[PDB]
Amino acid sequence: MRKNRAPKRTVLPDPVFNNTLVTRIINVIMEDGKKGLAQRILYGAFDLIEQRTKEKPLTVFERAVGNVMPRLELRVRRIAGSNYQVPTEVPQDRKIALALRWIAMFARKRHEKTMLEKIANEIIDASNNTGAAIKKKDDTHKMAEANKAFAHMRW
Amino acid sequence: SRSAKKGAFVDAHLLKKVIDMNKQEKKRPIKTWSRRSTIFPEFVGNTFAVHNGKTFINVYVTDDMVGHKLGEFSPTRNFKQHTANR
Amino acid sequence: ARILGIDIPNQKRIEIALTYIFGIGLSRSQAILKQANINPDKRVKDLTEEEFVAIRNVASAYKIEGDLRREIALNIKHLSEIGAWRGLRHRKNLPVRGQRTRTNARTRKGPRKTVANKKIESK
Amino acid sequence: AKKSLKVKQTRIPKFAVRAYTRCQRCGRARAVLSHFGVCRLCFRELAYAGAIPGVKKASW
RNA sequence: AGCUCGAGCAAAUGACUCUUAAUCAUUGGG
RNA sequence: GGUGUACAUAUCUCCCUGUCACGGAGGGGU
RNA sequence: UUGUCUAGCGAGACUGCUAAUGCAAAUUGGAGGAAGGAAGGGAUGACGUCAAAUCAUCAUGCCCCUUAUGUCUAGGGCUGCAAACGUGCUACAAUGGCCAAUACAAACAGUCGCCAGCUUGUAAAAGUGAGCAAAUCUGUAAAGUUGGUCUCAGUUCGGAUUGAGGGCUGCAAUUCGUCCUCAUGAAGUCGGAAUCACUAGUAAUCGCGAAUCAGCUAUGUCGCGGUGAAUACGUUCUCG
RNA sequence: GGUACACGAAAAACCUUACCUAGACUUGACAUCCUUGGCAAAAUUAUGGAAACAUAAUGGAGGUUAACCGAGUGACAGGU
RNA sequence: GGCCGUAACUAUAACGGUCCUAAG
Ligand SMILES: [Mg+2]
Ligand SMILES: [Mg+2]
Ligand SMILES: [Mg+2]
Ligand SMILES: [Mg+2]
Ligand SMILES: [Mg+2]
Ligand SMILES: [Mg+2]
Ligand SMILES: [Mg+2]
Ligand SMILES: [Mg+2]
Ligand SMILES: [Mg+2]
Ligand SMILES: [Mg+2]
Ligand SMILES: [Mg+2]
Ligand SMILES: [Mg+2]
Ligand SMILES: [Mg+2]
Ligand SMILES: [Mg+2]
Ligand SMILES: [Mg+2]
Ligand SMILES: [Mg+2]
Ligand SMILES: [Mg+2]
Ligand SMILES: [Mg+2]
Ligand SMILES: [Mg+2]
Ligand SMILES: [Mg+2]
Ligand SMILES: [Mg+2]
Ligand SMILES: [Mg+2]
Ligand SMILES: [Mg+2]
Ligand SMILES: [Zn+2]
Repeated sequence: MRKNRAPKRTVLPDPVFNNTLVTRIINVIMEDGKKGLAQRILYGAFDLIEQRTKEKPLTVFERAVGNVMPRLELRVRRIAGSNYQVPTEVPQDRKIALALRWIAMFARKRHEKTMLEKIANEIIDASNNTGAAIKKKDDTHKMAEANKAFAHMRW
Repeated sequence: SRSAKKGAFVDAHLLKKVIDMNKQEKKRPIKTWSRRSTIFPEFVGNTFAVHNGKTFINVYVTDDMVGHKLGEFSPTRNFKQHTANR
Repeated sequence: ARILGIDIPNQKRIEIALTYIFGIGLSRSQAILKQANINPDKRVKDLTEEEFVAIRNVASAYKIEGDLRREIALNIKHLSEIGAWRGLRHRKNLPVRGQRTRTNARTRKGPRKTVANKKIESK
Repeated sequence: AKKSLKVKQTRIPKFAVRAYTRCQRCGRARAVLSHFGVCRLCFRELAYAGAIPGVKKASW
């Protein structure tokens, strides 16, 4: 009942590593509209990644996001009682957006010290397929695999 | 709160009445409406009838009540017990 | 520590350990520190008897923390024994100042005692 | 009671802080524009009638 | 108490509504 | 326990609805 | 730092040109263009519904009072308080607390006013005292940047409440003003069932100004700028 | 209810204020019409006073009564 | 087989709650 598809604004390439995902995750960890503070958090986390992993921070970040990045989504559809879920293949853009959102949400909840180290350690843990965003992706994947039967009927 | 250079405050009609009744031996209650007047040292020993809004409540000032406002020792609204709505 | 009956934390700085005393706040603690010349940013555990006696002396010069509670109690009893409206308001456990008591001011009335409001069967 | 209050407002009081501004056309006490000495509900009428020079509707 | 055992109904006064009912309070009445 | 034997019912508060009932969350009473 | 800026007039954008398909309106894409297909925002709101709201802005039919339901004044009240709901502010914190230095706005307002500078004071402010009837003078911009410190605790969070000393306005600050200083340090560690707002300079967030005003816990209202996001696959469901 | 609840109220200490208690007034605090004169109203200083209001003072701008200051006077004014 | 409450004069309870039994 809208019959119009929304436009899309430019993502902008990052001006340090020339990787758009860096700008995307900056905007995701944005709070109170503080671009400077978000950029400081990201670059400090990347420097801590340099100090710890002894590898390229952009490569480590890509290895983390690609591993956290899900495949199936379960859409809620109620008919009579409760909701029976529906597995659908997601577009690549929404796939990346969900990966970044999960990364930030599970990074801002860990027990550690300053958010710099928080997000840095979350990224290094997700780089090895052992983390909280990993658990989230596993849970949604297993739920979709369980409710594979109703995949044919969507709406 | 009240400024220093300004000092205290009395309506001075109460002050004249207090001076007269202090010079007079057989003092009686002084019926006053001026709740804004502060209790001056010369007030000590007298009894006032302050207008609470309806009646004149009698307050006996002491060497201790010196400083506060005259109507501060009398109330204006009374509440003692609610009633159950249901 | 050594300041009267109060044991300030050993792993905290001096200008906050002084705040830990009842009669000493933060600004007054800084005032004592500056008057005694003892430099802040010095942990209390890494402090010596020479400063520990001077700080105690200046605190004794100031109003004792122990006598402050009885001073406040005496002042409230004084305000109540006059028959003041302020004393009466303080007596019945209600906001002393011109604070509203219609729908707020629970910090002086404690937990809410919910009652049954009026039954509305429409009119 | 409105005529007595209007007349008392015109009459000077014995204290400076006793004085308040009422509308000059009507007698409304609250919401009076000191720039025009006219309450809001009479200012609207005068502006719609063109009485106040330069007071046009605003579009921003 | 007018009725059933100070209570609840009955009656009246107001609030309530275009006006009532219902409701809300108050209330005399041994 | 107010009623049948701590439980249920019942009572109170908040959601829900145009409103009420139903329904949901919380509290108290031997 | 020479062409900003301010405000009059005017040009510019008209589906004007092009390709597709349509009978035609027209729809979509491209070019040039600051701007493209209601370019963004505002004013502008049909007949009528709800016997919707206002006799307390004003006016008015009718009824009612006429040494009183009319008038003046002092005091009290509209600020009560076992409770319940709505709308907001402040928080529960290291995207942070405190301290120091410091950069960048727009709009508006001002002669019982805006108040620069200086002296006094821990401070609210006081005294002196220029400037400005104002693109001239005044109304400290804050978030932001750097540095120091705290090191995850009911704390250097949080400020409620409470006692004392002062400032200003005002005849007058007790009922019932607000500000400063000192002292105390409730709850609260992300909030149940259930709900609200928002489609770009928007939400979020940080300050500034004005109206009524002697003064005001307006945290309210109307405006201005700084930083500045995420998402829209689709109408199966939900309200209209 | 949506379309009430930081709404009327863009400022309740006095005034505002329409409420209560109390002290005072009666063609009235305000206005017109009429028979009638203007040689005042203010403001402030005294005493009584909670202040209204009373008794005495400077008796006043002005323009001969223009506006207003009055007497008489019944229609009436007045009502948030 | 019991107990309790319940209809706008009174009265009663069409109706509701609950305990037990193999079923009342
Ligand atoms: Mg207040
Ligand atoms: Mg509550
Ligand atoms: Mg009128
Ligand atoms: Mg005023
Ligand atoms: Mg009616
Ligand atoms: Mg149009
Ligand atoms: Mg109606
Ligand atoms: Mg309405
Ligand atoms: Mg009328
Ligand atoms: Mg009064
Ligand atoms: Mg009010
Ligand atoms: Mg810091
Ligand atoms: Mg200049
Ligand atoms: Mg300055
Ligand atoms: Mg910094
Ligand atoms: Mg706690
Ligand atoms: Mg703090
Ligand atoms: Mg006060
Ligand atoms: Mg904590
Ligand atoms: Mg829209
Ligand atoms: Mg009043
Ligand atoms: Mg003359
Ligand atoms: Mg003549
Ligand atoms: Zn008006």
